[PDB]
Amino acid sequence: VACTLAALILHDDGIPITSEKIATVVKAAGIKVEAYWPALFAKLLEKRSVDDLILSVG
Amino acid sequence: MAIKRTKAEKKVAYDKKLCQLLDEYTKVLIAVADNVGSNQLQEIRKGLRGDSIVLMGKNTLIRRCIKVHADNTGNKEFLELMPLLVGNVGLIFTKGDLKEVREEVAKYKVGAPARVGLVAPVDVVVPPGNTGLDPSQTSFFQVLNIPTKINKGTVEIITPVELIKKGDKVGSSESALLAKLGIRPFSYGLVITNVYDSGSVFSPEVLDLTEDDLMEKFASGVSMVASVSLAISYPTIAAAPHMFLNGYKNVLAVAVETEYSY
Amino acid sequence: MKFIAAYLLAYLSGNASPSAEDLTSILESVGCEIDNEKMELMLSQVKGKDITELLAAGR
Amino acid sequence: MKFIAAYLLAYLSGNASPSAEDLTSILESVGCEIDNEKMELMLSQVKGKDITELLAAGR
Amino acid sequence: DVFVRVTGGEVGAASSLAPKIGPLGLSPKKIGEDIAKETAKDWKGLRVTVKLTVQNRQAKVSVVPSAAALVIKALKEPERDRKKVKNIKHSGNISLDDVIEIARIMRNRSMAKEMAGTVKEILGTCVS
RNA sequence: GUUGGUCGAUUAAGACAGCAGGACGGUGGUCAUGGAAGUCGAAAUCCGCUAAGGAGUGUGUAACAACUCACCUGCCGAAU
Repeated sequence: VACTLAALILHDDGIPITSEKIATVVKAAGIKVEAYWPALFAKLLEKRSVDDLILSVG
Repeated sequence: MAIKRTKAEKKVAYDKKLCQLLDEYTKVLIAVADNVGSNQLQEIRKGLRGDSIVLMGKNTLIRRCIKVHADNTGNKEFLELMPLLVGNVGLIFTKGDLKEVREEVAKYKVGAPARVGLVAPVDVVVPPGNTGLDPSQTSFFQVLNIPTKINKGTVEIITPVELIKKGDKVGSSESALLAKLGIRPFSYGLVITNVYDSGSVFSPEVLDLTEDDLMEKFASGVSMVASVSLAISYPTIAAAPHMFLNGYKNVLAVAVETEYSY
Repeated sequence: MKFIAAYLLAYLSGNASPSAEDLTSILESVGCEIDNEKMELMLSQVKGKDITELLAAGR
Repeated sequence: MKFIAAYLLAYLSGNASPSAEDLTSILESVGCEIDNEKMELMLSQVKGKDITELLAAGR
Repeated sequence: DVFVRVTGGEVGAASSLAPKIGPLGLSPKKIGEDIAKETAKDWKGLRVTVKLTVQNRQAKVSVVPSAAALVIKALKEPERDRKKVKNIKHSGNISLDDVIEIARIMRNRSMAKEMAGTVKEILGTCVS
């Protein structure tokens, strides 16, 4: 997903995953922005330890 | 030439010759023709010549500032990292891209034994088998770390071993004995030290063609997406099958750990 | 890394990664400077590779 | 998550997950309010997808 | 390497393979069989300069108009031009038609580069 | 020897010494003929790529060769 990878780069840089930051990255890729999805994902992914999740999965 | 003498071997006039070709072409590439002998050099140059042609230059060559100034680019003393010029070296201009030119020289290299007082560009190694030499100074082999013994009245190499390491100078004795054996350990041609193409300075890491390493990073990046996609509950295009399996894990977990029938 | 992620985004979105249009744009949007020398190497892998094989592989 | 639990549970009974009847209802019993935008996506997912293959596969 | 010379179609020649060594450095009449079939091209005429290449227990020359073979043969003149560029001794002036085809075959056997190089040609290692 | 001069050259567009590298191809379209890309020998002289590499100073394979130096680079930093 374009949205998931857009979040992933922000985490690596140490810049917070919020609606403003994620949305602009999606535009840069050249895939159209659809209104609910960058905001919804940013809200949802917040307060989740992505680091532990990466290292699990069985 | 017919003007054999010291008298003019022109300066400012031949400076202009170098200038015009630089202005014409996108790529100025600097590769070391020092390593190559002249007869050998022509063979490498012949393939490159079809694209756009090469000209070799003296100390007028290092005066790259004036050449750059005439056009607009930035491949001179200042803006390029260092002019890398060596003895009997020219600047090779070619239509072929930075990746392509690397391939062009590398594919067509001509073998030659290594040369005295030059540092060996690669490891030089000796094969097992008869040397082809009659009994003589068997001592000379042993000094170089070419193992030898007399069997059947002849000098023969008992086992392969590495004669000399990279960055170490080639002996006078070493060059002679390698040539007799038929070992030509480096294959010679225009080693590319740096490339300038299209406003960019490209170091040899760009030119190479390893990768395999970069494939691993690709797989790692995708794996981070997949792991995130499991937890989140977000039925976008990739994440829609993955999230379902998270719910399946909860059902599966009780059944496997217990022995409970549902 | 910064560099791996930039073309990774392009592939997932379904866009190609050329130099100026997308590859430079993505990393700059994050606020990190893309290195001109390195970026061409990254771009090169996408060309002439069947990228779906890499997508399938997890590491 | 909140969202995953509701639509998955409906599938076990063989029920569809529409808005009011089942999909919101499971969260409401807990005392949790479902987000309207997120709820819409869960509803959409079950429609037009062959659900049985996803269930069958182990992870 | 000691060369050795040949006149077309000869084999085993005593005058050529005895006092100049038996080529291969041993085994006379090894060169003699291979050379005869190879160098039978134009008429046997004046002696052909062939320059020797040596292989693993074989001597053979491949003559396939290598520059050296052509030299005396092309003019077809038994004397010489000697002190040239002023007063040629013979009147054997080879034509342009023979010259271009003779030159071209050399220009694949001598490590030659350019096609366009045959224009540039001649002056010093020819007419002089 | 040392001194100041004179007339020409070459020189910061990096010359000149000394290392280290290169010193090839058009080419043995040709004459000594047994033979000689320059080379036991002889009248001869320009290109390709050029910044370079003599249609040749020698070392030499009775051939090729690389080697030498004369020609120029890398090193060199001021005169020669």
